[PDB]
Amino acid sequence: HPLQGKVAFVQGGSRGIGAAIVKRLASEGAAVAFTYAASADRAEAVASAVTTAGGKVLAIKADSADAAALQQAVRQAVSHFGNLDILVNNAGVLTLGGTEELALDDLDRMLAVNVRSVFVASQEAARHMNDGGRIIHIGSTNAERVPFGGAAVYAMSKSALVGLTKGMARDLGPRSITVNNVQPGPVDTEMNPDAGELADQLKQLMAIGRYGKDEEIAGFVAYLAGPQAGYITGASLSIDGGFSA
Amino acid sequence: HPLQGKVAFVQGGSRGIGAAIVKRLASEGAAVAFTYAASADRAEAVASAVTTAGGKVLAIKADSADAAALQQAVRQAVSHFGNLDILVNNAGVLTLGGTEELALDDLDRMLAVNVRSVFVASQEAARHMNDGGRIIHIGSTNAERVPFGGAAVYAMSKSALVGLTKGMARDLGPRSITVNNVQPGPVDTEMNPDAGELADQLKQLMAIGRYGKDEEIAGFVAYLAGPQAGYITGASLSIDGGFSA
Amino acid sequence: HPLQGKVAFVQGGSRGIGAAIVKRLASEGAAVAFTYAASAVTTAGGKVLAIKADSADAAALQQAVRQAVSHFGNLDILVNNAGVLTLGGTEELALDDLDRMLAVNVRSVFVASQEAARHMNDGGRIIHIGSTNAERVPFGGAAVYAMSKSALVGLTKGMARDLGPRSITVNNVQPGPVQLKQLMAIGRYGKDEEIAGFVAYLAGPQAGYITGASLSIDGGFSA
Amino acid sequence: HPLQGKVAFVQGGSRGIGAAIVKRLASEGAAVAFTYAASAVTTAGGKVLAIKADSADAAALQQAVRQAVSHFGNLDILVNNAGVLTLGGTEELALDDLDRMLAVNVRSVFVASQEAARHMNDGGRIIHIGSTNAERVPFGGAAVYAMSKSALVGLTKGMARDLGPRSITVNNVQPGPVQLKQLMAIGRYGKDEEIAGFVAYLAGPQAGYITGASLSIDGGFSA
Ligand SMILES: NC(=O)c1ccc[n+]([C@@H]2O[C@H](COP(=O)([O-])OP(=O)(O)OC[C@H]3O[C@@H](n4cnc5c(N)ncnc54)[C@H](OP(=O)(O)O)[C@@H]3O)[C@@H](O)[C@H]2O)c1
Ligand SMILES: NC(=O)c1ccc[n+]([C@@H]2O[C@H](COP(=O)([O-])OP(=O)(O)OC[C@H]3O[C@@H](n4cnc5c(N)ncnc54)[C@H](OP(=O)(O)O)[C@@H]3O)[C@@H](O)[C@H]2O)c1
Repeated sequence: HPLQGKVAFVQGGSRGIGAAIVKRLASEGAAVAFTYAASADRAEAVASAVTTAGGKVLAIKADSADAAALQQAVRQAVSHFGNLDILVNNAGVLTLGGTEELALDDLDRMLAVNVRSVFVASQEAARHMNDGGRIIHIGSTNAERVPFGGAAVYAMSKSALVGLTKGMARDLGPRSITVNNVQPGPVDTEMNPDAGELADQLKQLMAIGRYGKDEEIAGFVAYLAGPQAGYITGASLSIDGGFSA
Repeated sequence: HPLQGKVAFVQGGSRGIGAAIVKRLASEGAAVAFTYAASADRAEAVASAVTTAGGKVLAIKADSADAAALQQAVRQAVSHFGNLDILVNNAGVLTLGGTEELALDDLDRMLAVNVRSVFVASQEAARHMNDGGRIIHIGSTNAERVPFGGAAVYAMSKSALVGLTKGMARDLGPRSITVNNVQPGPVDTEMNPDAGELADQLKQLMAIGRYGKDEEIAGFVAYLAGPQAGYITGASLSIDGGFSA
Repeated sequence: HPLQGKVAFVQGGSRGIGAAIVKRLASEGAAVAFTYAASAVTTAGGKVLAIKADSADAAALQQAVRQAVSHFGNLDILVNNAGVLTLGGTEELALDDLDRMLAVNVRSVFVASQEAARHMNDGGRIIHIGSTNAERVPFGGAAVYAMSKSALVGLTKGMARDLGPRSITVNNVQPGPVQLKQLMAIGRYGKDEEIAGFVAYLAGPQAGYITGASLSIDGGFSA
Repeated sequence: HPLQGKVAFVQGGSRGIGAAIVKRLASEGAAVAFTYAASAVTTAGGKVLAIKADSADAAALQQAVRQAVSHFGNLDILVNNAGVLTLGGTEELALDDLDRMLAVNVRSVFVASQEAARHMNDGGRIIHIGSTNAERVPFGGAAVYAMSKSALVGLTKGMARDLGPRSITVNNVQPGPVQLKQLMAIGRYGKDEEIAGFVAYLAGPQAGYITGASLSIDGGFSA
């Protein structure tokens, strides 16, 4: 239990990678607060995986596009569990569209969730975080390799986290708080399943030749959130089966 | 006159690097349309440097924070000069603030100008651009090196252009349109003068030991906008006196 | 003990980060052979073998790998931790120091990696120990050292492609320090054990999806 | 003729990109010495000197630089364009091909750069010709080539620090090609003249503020 007595906040915790990160942090001993936007039933099942195995959880309905709601969620977590040790920013939106075609709505909405809300949550968490804490952003290997058309705005929104991570590391390093950007490649989830022509296309660009599992992203996040990782900061850390080699 | 007969649009053309880029493009033969937000007198002086030396210019008042106004400006340019060959996105806002302190207003406003409006202008220009065109974003060496606190949001907004540039290059490469991100280091302007303690601090991080000149950034932009640069695309290209070495 | 049944080879394992790596991998149940600088030492019933080999000597490295495999069977893990740092300006550095840094920091990395890959199980791990000087070189005197460490970026990327069909991962761990303090975001040096913890994470069963990556553990030196 | 009065040395100047570089620098008014592979050729009244030297031979490179300086005075510009590409998997590459790629692509870059820097004017330019394979290695067989070219990243960064007090810039131009087509954003190969145009821009009076940079000219191969 390397996270015994720690408090973690996970933005986007109810499905896919987020759900795996909540369960893993809780299995190492952290109390976990997490946000969800879409499904109370998915959130309940995550919360039950935490407690059936003896961990402490708080599920919070909060739309990551709304600045006020996110800051409110972080304060609710703090009232519930005390000051945060760990923040994981896992909210993320994807719309495909060419430069000439993408709707201005769709732009605004990737910026809101993938960028704005990462800063918004980081700022409120930082105001209620213990020294020696950990902020982990979940980015994308598309910050580094964009092999096809249609991903301009999504890649932009994920490459934004590179500079964010560097400058946050400088800001919070005097408090011994680490800040890192985890950059996954394709991960097998319901909305991006390891099945079909697109997945084969993507697997051809990878050195490993399978999609990543949620548990593997979770494992890396947990390592970074842990007592062994106090010297890793400002880094963008690829976990992508060699997609970006 | 390597740009004879070309048409260029410069977002933020009335002062500093933007003014130097307008004059240089026009000196190589391009017709230049440029936007300004602040000062009609600065815009008039740029427009006069273009025409006194025999070039063609259109100055457009347009706030880069306003999506509609920017798209309108690009269409006004097109009505005036015909289809664009060259777009330069040089709008840029800077507020210093720590992660824990930065006002949410100030966040929203760097995102609006440094990120959103770069895409907005690129999209409208692309819809009215000739094959074999050129899109040049003006980023920052702070995408790569953030040596002090207080720059988290500014660095984020400039590292955003890395992924934007990569995915735009993929989108527009079939049309033989190049897309590149020029990343300057400190450049001597009125609001960031090469004088005082801050400049000395910054010069100590540089291999060259002076600030860059507007004309030097302009020279590089013009090279990239030219007939020799059709094979440079998707790149983030540092011009920073070794700030990021 | 997630490495029970596994075999590791550590190029440069007798002091500092190397020693910490050997100690951590052995504590997780690995058998470990390591080089330091034909002679070797071990313990009856123990699973740690110390082999004297200079990392500039191709023959001695290749032999060391083969001795490891003789004792323990195919490798699962290789860690390349040999390293030489000589400061010198471009105008002044002796060609002998150039050649030493190239031999140890670059050549021997490829030599060990090839020999290990000829005797490694599918699902294996190769971890190079690079440096944050590959990305940020803030002072003079480091040109050839930085060169030698930035070489590992390209190597890691191409080796990950080569070996990915065998499910072998290949990663480059880039430490910072283990005048500079103004550059460090967290205001201390790294501990050998910290570097070792990251190596052991990558060497283990949870890291099969991390490959081709250069991964910085440098207190924010390169931010 | 922005290089009138200037002196350039081009390591590997007899064919393709090297030839185009020599041709462009001379057209801008530079005196140009170049190597190709003690013998040399020139024209009476001309300012282009062709010197036979193998880039793996330290002595011959150092001599070539000194011959250039004998003819033309201190250098203003050096372009390092020698290059060897041998394909081979990690498990199979011959150590001789490793050593050849290390000698030519890495060692000789440092050797020429040091000798040039001992005989160069303040305000000078050093341009290494690297490869986009430093950043993206999409297929197997390129590990050692990629290694050799990613080495230039660190070298460029440290040399720019070393030489910045003398106002000498140091940059690494990374070409892509001059199966792959699916990787290219613009759908053609680059022309030798294009690479040369970029080199000449960096070599010139407008580029004094570009230093330490790795600058990609690769049709979007690495995007
Ligand atoms: N292939 C991949 O799956 C892959 C690759 C690279 C990077 N990533 C990154 O990994 C992260 C997690 O995505 P995933 O792959 O597990 O995708 P997913 O299963 O489709 O779920 C996306 C996650 O983001 C949350 N989210 C999105 N918009 C939100 C909003 N407005 N408010 C609150 N939460 C919101 C979702 O919660 P609700 O459903 O409750 O709204 C959900 O937990 C994202 O940042 C993503 O870009 C994923
Ligand atoms: N040290 C440096 O100077 C430096 C270093 C790295 C990167 N850069 C980048 O270079 C670019 C140019 O800046 P500069 O250094 O020449 O700075 P500057 O002299 O202070 O001017 C900033 C430019 O951005 C324009 N701008 C800002 N907000 C705008 C808005 N809402 N609408 C329209 N135009 C707007 C300005 O036009 P108006 O005044 O008419 O509003 C002006 O031309 C920016 O993207 C900047 O981040 C500069």
